[PDB]
Amino acid sequence: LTLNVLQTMNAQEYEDIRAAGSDERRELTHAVMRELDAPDNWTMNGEYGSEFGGFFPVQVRFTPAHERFHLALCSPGDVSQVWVLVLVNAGGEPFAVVQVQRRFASEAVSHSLALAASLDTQGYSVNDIIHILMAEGGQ
Amino acid sequence: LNVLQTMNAQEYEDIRAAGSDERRELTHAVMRELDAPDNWTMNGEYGSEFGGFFPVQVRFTPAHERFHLALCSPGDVSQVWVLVLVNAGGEPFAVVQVQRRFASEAVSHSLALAASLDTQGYSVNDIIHILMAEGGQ
Repeated sequence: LTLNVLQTMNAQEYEDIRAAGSDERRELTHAVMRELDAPDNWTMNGEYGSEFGGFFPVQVRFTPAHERFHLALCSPGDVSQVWVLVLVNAGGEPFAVVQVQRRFASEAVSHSLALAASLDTQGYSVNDIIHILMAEGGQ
Repeated sequence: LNVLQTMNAQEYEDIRAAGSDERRELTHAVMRELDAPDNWTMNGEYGSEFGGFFPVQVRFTPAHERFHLALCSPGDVSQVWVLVLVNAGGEPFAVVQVQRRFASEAVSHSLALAASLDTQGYSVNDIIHILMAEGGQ
Protein backbone atom coordinates (compact mmCIF):
# COMPACT_ATOMS: atom_id res chain seq x y z
CA LEU A 1 0.00 0.00 0.00
CA THR A 2 2.16 2.82 -1.37
CA LEU A 3 1.12 6.47 -1.78
CA ASN A 4 0.45 5.84 -5.49
CA VAL A 5 -1.77 2.85 -4.66
CA LEU A 6 -3.68 5.03 -2.16
CA GLN A 7 -4.10 7.68 -4.91
CA THR A 8 -5.34 5.37 -7.69
CA MET A 9 -7.85 3.38 -5.60
CA ASN A 10 -11.49 4.34 -6.20
CA ALA A 11 -14.40 4.56 -3.72
CA GLN A 12 -15.43 0.88 -4.10
CA GLU A 13 -11.84 -0.33 -3.59
CA TYR A 14 -11.73 1.56 -0.29
CA GLU A 15 -15.02 -0.11 0.75
CA ASP A 16 -13.59 -3.45 -0.47
CA ILE A 17 -10.68 -3.37 2.00
CA ARG A 18 -13.05 -2.40 4.82
CA ALA A 19 -15.25 -5.34 3.78
CA ALA A 20 -12.24 -7.71 3.74
CA GLY A 21 -11.81 -7.40 7.51
CA SER A 22 -10.59 -5.55 10.57
CA ASP A 23 -6.86 -6.34 10.05
CA GLU A 24 -7.03 -5.43 6.36
CA ARG A 25 -8.78 -2.16 7.22
CA ARG A 26 -6.25 -1.41 10.01
CA GLU A 27 -3.38 -1.88 7.51
CA LEU A 28 -5.05 0.57 5.10
CA THR A 29 -5.59 3.12 7.90
CA HIS A 30 -1.91 2.97 8.97
CA ALA A 31 -0.72 3.47 5.36
CA VAL A 32 -2.89 6.60 5.16
CA MET A 33 -1.52 7.89 8.49
CA ARG A 34 2.09 7.03 7.54
CA GLU A 35 1.77 9.57 4.70
CA LEU A 36 0.53 12.30 7.04
CA ASP A 37 2.30 14.51 9.58
CA ALA A 38 0.48 15.45 12.79
CA PRO A 39 1.27 18.99 14.04
CA ASP A 40 3.33 19.38 17.26
CA ASN A 41 1.24 18.69 20.41
CA TRP A 42 -1.62 17.28 18.30
CA THR A 43 -2.82 13.69 18.32
CA MET A 44 -3.57 11.63 15.23
CA ASN A 45 -5.92 8.65 15.57
CA GLY A 46 -7.51 6.36 13.00
CA GLU A 47 -10.83 4.52 13.37
CA TYR A 48 -10.47 0.76 13.75
CA GLY A 49 -14.11 -0.12 14.43
CA SER A 50 -16.99 2.36 14.54
CA GLU A 51 -15.70 4.63 17.31
CA PHE A 52 -15.71 7.59 14.86
CA GLY A 53 -19.15 6.66 13.40
CA GLY A 54 -17.82 4.12 10.90
CA PHE A 55 -19.02 6.20 7.92
CA PHE A 56 -15.74 6.11 5.96
CA PRO A 57 -13.44 3.21 5.04
CA VAL A 58 -10.63 5.33 6.44
CA GLN A 59 -11.16 8.11 8.96
CA VAL A 60 -8.25 9.86 10.62
CA ARG A 61 -8.79 12.50 13.30
CA PHE A 62 -6.34 15.26 14.27
CA THR A 63 -6.91 16.96 17.60
CA PRO A 64 -5.07 19.82 19.35
CA ALA A 65 -4.03 19.25 22.98
CA HIS A 66 -6.82 21.46 24.37
CA GLU A 67 -9.40 19.45 22.36
CA ARG A 68 -11.77 22.37 21.70
CA PHE A 69 -12.13 21.08 18.12
CA HIS A 70 -10.73 18.46 15.79
CA LEU A 71 -10.29 17.81 12.09
CA ALA A 72 -11.23 14.56 10.39
CA LEU A 73 -9.92 13.22 7.10
CA CYS A 74 -12.58 11.01 5.51
CA SER A 75 -11.80 8.61 2.63
CA PRO A 76 -13.76 7.78 -0.56
CA GLY A 77 -16.39 5.04 -0.22
CA ASP A 78 -20.19 4.63 -0.24
CA VAL A 79 -20.81 7.98 1.46
CA SER A 80 -18.42 10.19 -0.58
CA GLN A 81 -16.65 9.81 -3.92
CA VAL A 82 -13.85 12.11 -2.71
CA TRP A 83 -11.54 12.58 0.27
CA VAL A 84 -13.07 15.10 2.66
CA LEU A 85 -11.31 17.12 5.35
CA VAL A 86 -13.73 18.57 7.91
CA LEU A 87 -13.31 20.75 10.97
CA VAL A 88 -15.71 20.05 13.82
CA ASN A 89 -16.00 22.31 16.86
CA ALA A 90 -16.89 20.43 20.08
CA GLY A 91 -20.66 20.60 20.34
CA GLY A 92 -21.04 20.40 16.52
CA GLU A 93 -20.88 24.11 15.62
CA PRO A 94 -19.09 25.66 13.87
CA PHE A 95 -18.51 22.97 11.27
CA ALA A 96 -17.26 22.95 7.68
CA VAL A 97 -15.76 20.95 4.90
CA VAL A 98 -12.47 22.86 4.50
CA GLN A 99 -11.04 20.77 1.65
CA VAL A 100 -12.04 18.03 -0.77
CA GLN A 101 -9.61 15.93 -2.82
CA ARG A 102 -10.45 13.69 -5.76
CA ARG A 103 -7.19 11.77 -5.28
CA PHE A 104 -5.41 11.37 -1.92
CA ALA A 105 -3.09 14.35 -1.56
CA SER A 106 -1.06 13.71 1.58
CA GLU A 107 1.22 16.78 1.69
CA ALA A 108 -1.81 19.03 1.16
CA VAL A 109 -3.61 17.56 4.19
CA SER A 110 -0.55 17.98 6.46
CA HIS A 111 -0.14 21.63 5.36
CA SER A 112 -3.77 22.46 6.13
CA LEU A 113 -3.22 20.85 9.55
CA ALA A 114 0.00 22.82 10.06
CA LEU A 115 -1.96 25.95 9.12
CA ALA A 116 -4.82 25.07 11.49
CA ALA A 117 -2.29 24.55 14.33
CA SER A 118 -0.37 27.82 13.91
CA LEU A 119 -3.62 29.77 13.53
CA ASP A 120 -4.84 28.09 16.75
CA THR A 121 -1.56 28.91 18.57
CA GLN A 122 -1.84 32.47 17.20
CA GLY A 123 -5.28 32.70 18.89
CA TYR A 124 -7.66 32.75 15.91
CA SER A 125 -11.29 31.75 16.61
CA VAL A 126 -12.70 28.55 15.14
CA ASN A 127 -14.94 30.58 12.77
CA ASP A 128 -11.88 32.46 11.47
CA ILE A 129 -9.85 29.22 11.22
CA ILE A 130 -12.63 27.62 9.13
CA HIS A 131 -12.91 30.70 6.87
CA ILE A 132 -9.10 30.67 6.33
CA LEU A 133 -8.80 26.89 5.80
CA MET A 134 -11.62 26.95 3.22
CA ALA A 135 -9.67 29.58 1.25
CA GLU A 136 -6.44 27.56 1.63
CA GLY A 137 -8.39 24.41 0.64
CA GLY A 138 -10.04 25.88 -2.49
CA GLN A 139 -13.43 25.38 -0.85
CA LEU B 1 -42.71 17.76 6.73
CA ASN B 2 -42.99 19.88 3.60
CA VAL B 3 -40.42 22.43 4.79
CA LEU B 4 -37.97 19.51 5.46
CA GLN B 5 -38.47 18.24 1.87
CA THR B 6 -38.07 21.76 0.51
CA MET B 7 -34.87 22.78 2.35
CA ASN B 8 -31.62 22.46 0.37
CA ALA B 9 -28.25 21.29 1.73
CA GLN B 10 -27.20 24.86 2.54
CA GLU B 11 -30.34 25.58 4.63
CA TYR B 12 -29.58 22.46 6.72
CA GLU B 13 -26.07 23.81 7.36
CA ASP B 14 -27.43 27.35 8.00
CA ILE B 15 -29.67 25.98 10.75
CA ARG B 16 -26.83 24.02 12.40
CA ALA B 17 -24.74 27.23 12.11
CA ALA B 18 -27.51 29.42 13.59
CA GLY B 19 -27.09 27.63 16.90
CA SER B 20 -27.60 24.64 19.11
CA ASP B 21 -31.22 25.50 19.96
CA GLU B 22 -32.15 25.92 16.27
CA ARG B 23 -30.40 22.64 15.36
CA ARG B 24 -32.15 20.79 18.20
CA GLU B 25 -35.57 21.95 16.90
CA LEU B 26 -34.68 20.81 13.37
CA THR B 27 -33.48 17.44 14.74
CA HIS B 28 -36.73 16.96 16.71
CA ALA B 29 -38.89 17.89 13.65
CA VAL B 30 -37.11 15.22 11.57
CA MET B 31 -37.48 12.65 14.39
CA ARG B 32 -41.19 13.47 14.82
CA GLU B 33 -41.82 12.27 11.22
CA LEU B 34 -40.11 8.89 11.81
CA ASP B 35 -41.12 5.64 13.52
CA ALA B 36 -38.63 3.51 15.40
CA PRO B 37 -39.44 -0.19 15.22
CA ASP B 38 -40.55 -1.90 18.45
CA ASN B 39 -37.64 -2.62 20.80
CA TRP B 40 -35.37 -0.13 19.02
CA THR B 41 -34.32 3.30 20.21
CA MET B 42 -34.06 6.52 18.21
CA ASN B 43 -31.62 9.28 19.14
CA GLY B 44 -30.57 12.50 17.40
CA GLU B 45 -27.17 14.16 17.61
CA TYR B 46 -27.30 17.33 19.74
CA GLY B 47 -23.58 18.17 19.67
CA SER B 48 -20.72 16.19 18.16
CA GLU B 49 -21.26 12.87 20.03
CA PHE B 50 -22.10 11.12 16.68
CA GLY B 51 -19.14 12.84 14.90
CA GLY B 52 -20.96 16.06 13.91
CA PHE B 53 -20.67 15.37 10.16
CA PHE B 54 -24.29 16.09 9.29
CA PRO B 55 -26.58 18.96 10.33
CA VAL B 56 -29.11 16.27 11.35
CA GLN B 57 -28.08 12.73 12.26
CA VAL B 58 -30.54 10.26 13.76
CA ARG B 59 -29.47 6.82 15.00
CA PHE B 60 -31.74 3.78 15.23
CA THR B 61 -30.48 0.91 17.36
CA PRO B 62 -31.92 -2.49 18.30
CA ALA B 63 -31.66 -3.31 22.00
CA HIS B 64 -29.12 -6.07 21.28
CA GLU B 65 -26.79 -3.39 19.81
CA ARG B 66 -25.18 -5.76 17.24
CA PHE B 67 -25.57 -3.00 14.65
CA HIS B 68 -27.31 0.32 14.07
CA LEU B 69 -28.62 2.53 11.27
CA ALA B 70 -28.00 6.25 10.94
CA LEU B 71 -30.00 8.73 8.91
CA CYS B 72 -27.69 11.57 7.78
CA SER B 73 -29.05 14.86 6.39
CA PRO B 74 -27.89 16.94 3.43
CA GLY B 75 -25.23 19.55 4.21
CA ASP B 76 -21.57 20.13 3.34
CA VAL B 77 -20.68 16.41 3.27
CA SER B 78 -23.66 15.11 1.23
CA GLN B 79 -26.20 16.76 -1.10
CA VAL B 80 -28.64 13.92 -0.26
CA TRP B 81 -30.14 12.18 2.76
CA VAL B 82 -28.24 8.93 3.37
CA LEU B 83 -29.34 5.94 5.41
CA VAL B 84 -26.40 3.77 6.44
CA LEU B 85 -26.21 0.48 8.38
CA VAL B 86 -23.11 0.08 10.55
CA ASN B 87 -22.30 -3.28 12.15
CA ALA B 88 -20.49 -3.56 15.45
CA GLY B 89 -16.80 -3.17 14.58
CA GLY B 90 -17.47 -0.99 11.49
CA GLU B 91 -18.00 -3.91 9.09
CA PRO B 92 -20.10 -4.83 7.34
CA PHE B 93 -21.17 -1.32 6.38
CA ALA B 94 -23.35 0.10 3.63
CA VAL B 95 -25.39 3.01 2.42
CA VAL B 96 -28.77 1.25 2.14
CA GLN B 97 -30.78 4.21 0.84
CA VAL B 98 -30.26 7.68 -0.60
CA GLN B 99 -32.99 10.37 -0.86
CA ARG B 100 -32.77 13.68 -2.73
CA ARG B 101 -35.78 14.89 -0.72
CA PHE B 102 -36.59 13.72 2.83
CA ALA B 103 -39.04 10.83 2.60
CA SER B 104 -40.03 10.04 6.17
CA GLU B 105 -42.28 7.07 5.37
CA ALA B 106 -39.57 5.43 3.25
CA VAL B 107 -37.06 5.67 6.13
CA SER B 108 -39.54 4.19 8.63
CA HIS B 109 -40.38 1.37 6.18
CA SER B 110 -36.71 0.50 5.63
CA LEU B 111 -36.17 0.48 9.39
CA ALA B 112 -39.19 -1.81 9.93
CA LEU B 113 -37.82 -4.18 7.30
CA ALA B 114 -34.38 -4.21 8.96
CA ALA B 115 -36.06 -5.01 12.33
CA SER B 116 -38.21 -7.69 10.70
CA LEU B 117 -35.27 -9.41 8.96
CA ASP B 118 -33.21 -9.22 12.16
CA THR B 119 -35.94 -11.05 14.17
CA GLN B 120 -36.29 -13.64 11.39
CA GLY B 121 -32.55 -14.36 11.97
CA TYR B 122 -30.99 -12.83 8.83
CA SER B 123 -27.28 -12.01 8.97
CA VAL B 124 -26.29 -8.35 8.80
CA ASN B 125 -24.62 -9.05 5.41
CA ASP B 126 -27.99 -10.35 4.16
CA ILE B 127 -29.96 -7.46 5.72
CA ILE B 128 -27.69 -5.00 3.88
CA HIS B 129 -28.15 -6.73 0.48
CA ILE B 130 -31.94 -6.85 1.03
CA LEU B 131 -32.30 -3.23 2.24
CA MET B 132 -30.18 -2.00 -0.68
CA ALA B 133 -32.65 -3.69 -3.06
CA GLU B 134 -35.61 -2.26 -1.10
CA GLY B 135 -33.87 1.16 -0.93
CA GLY B 136 -33.01 1.21 -4.66
CA GLN B 137 -29.25 1.06 -4.03
